[PDB]
Formats: sequence, C-alpha cells, structure tokens
Amino acid sequence: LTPDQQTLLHFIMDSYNKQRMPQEITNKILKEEFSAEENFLILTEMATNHVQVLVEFTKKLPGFQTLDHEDQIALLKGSAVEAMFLRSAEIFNKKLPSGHSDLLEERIRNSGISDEYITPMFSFYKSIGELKMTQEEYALLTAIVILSPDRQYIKDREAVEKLQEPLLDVLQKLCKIHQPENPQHFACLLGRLTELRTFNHHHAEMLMSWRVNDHKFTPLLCEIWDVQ
Amino acid sequence: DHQLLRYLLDK
Ligand SMILES: CC(C)c1onc(-c2c(Cl)cccc2Cl)c1COc1ccc(-c2ccc3[nH]c(C(=O)O)cc3c2)cc1
Repeated sequence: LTPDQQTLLHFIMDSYNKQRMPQEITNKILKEEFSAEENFLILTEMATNHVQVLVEFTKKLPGFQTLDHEDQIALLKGSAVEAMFLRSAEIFNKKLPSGHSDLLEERIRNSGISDEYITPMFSFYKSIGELKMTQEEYALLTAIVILSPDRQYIKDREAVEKLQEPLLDVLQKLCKIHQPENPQHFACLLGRLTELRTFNHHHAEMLMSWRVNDHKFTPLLCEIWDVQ
Repeated sequence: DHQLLRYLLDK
C-alpha cells in the first residue's frame, strides 16, 4: 500500500461514497404499485438517474478530465451497462438499504424481460455475491470497468490504459494482501469482468424487446445506449 | 452528435 496508491484509493472511495442517488427517487421501488407497466417505469427512472450518477462519478476519477473529449464519450457508452450491472449486483449481494433489493428484484422479474435474459442476470448476481466483495473492490472494478480500452470506436487506447493501469495494480495488491487466504482473488474479480461483457448482448436484446412492445426510455438513456 | 452526455460532463 504505497503512498502513491494508499491516498489515491481514498479519493476513489471518497467519490464512490458520495450519496448521489436521491432517496426520494429510490423509495419509489418500495412504495409504488407492482405491475408490469409500473415496474418498467420505475426501473427506467433509476437507471436514467444512475447514468447521471456514473457520469458524475466518472468525472471525479483521476486523470479522466485530461482525456480526449471525443474519446471520453466512447467509454461512457460502452461501459454504461456494465457499470450499472455492477451497482445493481452490489445491491442484491450487499443488501443496500437504498437498494430495496427484494422489491427491486420483484420489479426486475416483472418488467417484461425474457427468461433467457432473466436467468443469467440473476446467476451473475448470486455468484458475484458469493465472492464476498468488499466496498473497496466494488468501487475499484467500476473504475476499471469504465476505462476498459477494448471498448469499440476508440483510438487513444494507450492514454486510457495509463489511467487504468494504476487501478488494476491497486486491486491486485489489495485482494492478495487483504486476501492472502487465496491469490486467485484477482483472477476471480477480473474473471467477472468477462462475465459482465456477456450482458451487453443480453441488454441490447432486452432493449430491442422493450422497444418493440412500446416501451420508451429517457432522452439520456437513448443517447448513451444508442436508441433510435 | 451526443449532445446530452457532453452537457452532463461540462455541467
Ligand atoms: C428499465 C431499463 C432502463 C433497464 O434496462 N436494463 C436495466 C438493467 C437491469 Cl434491469 C439490471 C442491471 C443493469 C441494467 Cl442497465 C434497466 C434498469 O437498470 C437499473 C436498475 C436499478 C438501478 C438502481 C436502483 C436503485 C439504486 N440505488 C442506488 C444507490 O446508490 O443508492 C443505485 C441504484 C441503482 C439502476 C439501473
């Protein structure tokens, strides 16, 4: 835990900790009626608000602002779902209070989402949870997930990579040192990053279905996910 | 373009 790193994380957990999501909004997961229609309206609201929170959080990441303006957008579009899946997964596993996990689960399970997609998404939640990830880990991955250079329609992969590389290292250290019990923890964590990617096809297809069954998202969501 | 995202960043 070098001083270069031991404070850098505190900046990051400082960001990750900022209670961006409005209680007034999340509360609707609990208080509103439960139906296919209402469930879907509720989830869009959370997701669109979350997209705002991610863009806020993403800014506060180190050396993000020094990035290419055109470049910056491609990371957000690509990493938006994976980031969203991380927090949503974080909720169920960690049973966050603002999460309303049980009731959030009910909504999701009756949002007009197919079983093909519902089964795996919920497998992922279970498995990632059994990992017993710390808050440190969650926030750190989210950062790693956002900066992944492999993301499509990018040019300056190296510039992001430098921004990313420090973070991978801090985790590499943290999991092994905090968890010498096993050294495969880094392997497990990064393994999931692959697992997340599986949902980008899943999610593109979920949007397609919703669309065709006359659901409509927000101007913000449509933009980030490239919805006609 | 991607007008909304850009505004979000600068905002
Ligand atoms: C309905 C549409 C917009 C949708 O499409 N795919 C997904 C979708 C689905 Cl189900 C699952 C996973 C990913 C996506 Cl991207 C969604 C809904 O996604 C979200 C579901 C819940 C939350 C959520 C709810 C409560 C929260 N509290 C806090 C907090 O910090 O307090 C964060 C937070 C986020 C965000 C997005």
